[PDB]
Amino acid sequence: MAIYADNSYSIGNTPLVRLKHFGHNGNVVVKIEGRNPSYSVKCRIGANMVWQAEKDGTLTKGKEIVDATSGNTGIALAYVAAARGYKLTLTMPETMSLERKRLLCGLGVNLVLTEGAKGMKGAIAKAEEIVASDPSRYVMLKQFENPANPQIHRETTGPEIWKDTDGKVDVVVAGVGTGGSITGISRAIKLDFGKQITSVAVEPVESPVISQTLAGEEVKPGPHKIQGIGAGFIPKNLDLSIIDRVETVDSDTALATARRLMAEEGILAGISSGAAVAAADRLAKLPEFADKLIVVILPSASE
Amino acid sequence: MAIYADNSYSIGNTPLVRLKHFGHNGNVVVKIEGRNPSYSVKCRIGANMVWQAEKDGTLTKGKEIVDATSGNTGIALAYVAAARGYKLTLTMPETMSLERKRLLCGLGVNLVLTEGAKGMKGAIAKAEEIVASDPSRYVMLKQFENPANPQIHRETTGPEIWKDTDGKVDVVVAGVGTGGSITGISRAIKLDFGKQITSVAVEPVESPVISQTLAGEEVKPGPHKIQGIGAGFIPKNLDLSIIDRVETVDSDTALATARRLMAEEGILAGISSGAAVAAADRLAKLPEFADKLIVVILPSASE
Amino acid sequence: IGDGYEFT
Amino acid sequence: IGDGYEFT
Repeated sequence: MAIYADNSYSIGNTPLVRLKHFGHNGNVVVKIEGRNPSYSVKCRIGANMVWQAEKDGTLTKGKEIVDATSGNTGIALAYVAAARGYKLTLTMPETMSLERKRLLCGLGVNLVLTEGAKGMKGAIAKAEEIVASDPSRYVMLKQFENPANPQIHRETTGPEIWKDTDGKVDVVVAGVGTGGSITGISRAIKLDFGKQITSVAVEPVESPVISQTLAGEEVKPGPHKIQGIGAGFIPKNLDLSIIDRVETVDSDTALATARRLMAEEGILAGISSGAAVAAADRLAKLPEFADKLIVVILPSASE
Repeated sequence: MAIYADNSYSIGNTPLVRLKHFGHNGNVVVKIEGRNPSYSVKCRIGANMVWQAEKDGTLTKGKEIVDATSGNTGIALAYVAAARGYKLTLTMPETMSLERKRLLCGLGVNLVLTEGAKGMKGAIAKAEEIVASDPSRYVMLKQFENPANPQIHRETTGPEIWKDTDGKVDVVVAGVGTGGSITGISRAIKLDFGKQITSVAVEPVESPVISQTLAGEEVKPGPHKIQGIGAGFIPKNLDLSIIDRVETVDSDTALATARRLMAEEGILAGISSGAAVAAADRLAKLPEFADKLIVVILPSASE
Repeated sequence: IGDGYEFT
Repeated sequence: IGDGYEFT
């Protein structure tokens, strides 16, 4: 009998689709994470971060959740907070989308908006103040450094990919925001299954901090339009040691690639899915990768 | 090896989630059809209508698709047309959402907008004119009467429900737009599996045409806000003979129920999901249904 | 389905 | 993730 006790338990088992207008003779397959509650890959970590905090007893009846995300992690936490009966406060910099605002209010989130100018620094700041005022009350889950983020990917996303490809996956390409996706997936296939694949992280050309880091060059972040990736620093949840390769992609090409997936494949993907596919396309068209099954994470749906 | 050859093949296997704040001691379970490409139940019929038209040879390389939908069927056809390499024209009454407009253009749809005042009549009219001008060129799929609509539900949605409940489903509640969902599901469980369940159709109180029909009263359609249901006539794809019961629900209660699913269950459902749940709640709270496993279709995600 | 005949 | 530090 396959009935989930709440929405949180329904995460994952997302599908593999072969691309027709990218790669070479169907060597690029996409994993659609838009097929999830809250409609993004962050549904996995929203659930496991709450579940682990429960199991270890940092989260109980009585304790509220506070955190600073201005992206899909807010939505993910919102749905899980709702599904499991927790109050949630989210901080974010006021120059956020009414649509995002409205959706979060709908999900029953307490919204604390911070000055536009001051951005995520502002929102993070104000979140820590709020914890600081009542430590026994609020718990912060911290998506950038919480090992329950990559762990879920090791337990679900990675195995799904292995199972659905009958052990044939040769390459995995994934944009990096918190790094959790590529980390967990890589640990699972390399360490748990024992296959030496090529792990490919993707970042905006506008803010190529992983690339500059590994090349021992000056880290120089910048603004970009590829929502979901390009944090402008290395997160703790990115295990550099499992990253075989790093591909950079520009905003315009990531957007266009997105529009192409829509128009040509009938795949409703977000901008970072566009960035991930652009990178994968590039490797798929090198002779060294021609006979290699390449799996790309599509993190979200449109917008 | 589980890799779909295009997005169209990824339909279905949507999850069953138990509700916590509706029904009595978890007797109401929801099937989330928002977990699909194009993010609605119409993904099933968009795919099967194209697939059947291919198999019977009404649709070939060279032939274009035209149809009049102003709802999720447009989006469904758009993604499938894109996934399988068909041109698509959609007609609809100009007082449509830029958001819906934009999304459809994104998917590479030819949009022919009809006068606001003249509504669906206008759009249907103009669609038939367009077929009439080049019959060998355009094919209309006609969601209201095409038996490939209910058939897919008999082959997928119904079996999924049966499998995931280990044969324990006692009741199925479904809003009716084309009638395809309740029809196919009912035929599958009653005829294919042999279990006498209670099939419950749901319609707006504002436009209760199925109710008036079966009671042999004057059919009196009206405007409502429950997008997806309340066509204001009986579709051919609704098999009245398998409908055990009809529940009416008002716009305000359907909206509120939607907002409750969001806030209380962390389930991101559309207004018609709200209507479907309101009806199910009502039966689930009659002693005659107290010990009955009730399955409700949630057709779409938010909005 | 937006209108079959009438939705608002 | 909208900004880790900077998105537009």
